[PDB]
Amino acid sequence: AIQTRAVINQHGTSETLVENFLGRAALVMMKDFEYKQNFFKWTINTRSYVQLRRKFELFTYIRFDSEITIVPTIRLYTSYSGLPNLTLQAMFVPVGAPTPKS
Amino acid sequence: KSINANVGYVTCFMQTNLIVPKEAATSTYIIGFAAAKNDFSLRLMRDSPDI
Repeated sequence: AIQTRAVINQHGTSETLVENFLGRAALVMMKDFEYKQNFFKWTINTRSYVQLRRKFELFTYIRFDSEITIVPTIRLYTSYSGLPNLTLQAMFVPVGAPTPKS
Repeated sequence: KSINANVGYVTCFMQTNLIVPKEAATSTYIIGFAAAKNDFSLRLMRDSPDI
């Protein structure tokens, strides 16, 4: 309700580059699975979330390389003995290859 | 399920009838071979279905 005004001094245009506009690492997926589906499966896409989908749909054709970071968190159930240091395998299946069923 | 469409055919039709002498056999055979030129290329190496 306060109508405040400030003097704005700006210079430079490297901030509004499309490389910087679309070069922000954002969440694309987030899934939880139990000990025993039994594993994580997801086809890579941008349209999963509305914000990133709208950001990308401002252009017709975009060509880019994808950098993927997987951040796993483990939460225990029911006595306590600590968080196990379980080994995780993450595999990329190209479009011309079969995907696991179990 | 998506499968690449047909890329053409190579067909053989019998223009005349086979003519052989009396002593020669009345049945013959044709065998074929295939190859690729120096402009062939491949990408995205995968696992062959043939076990």
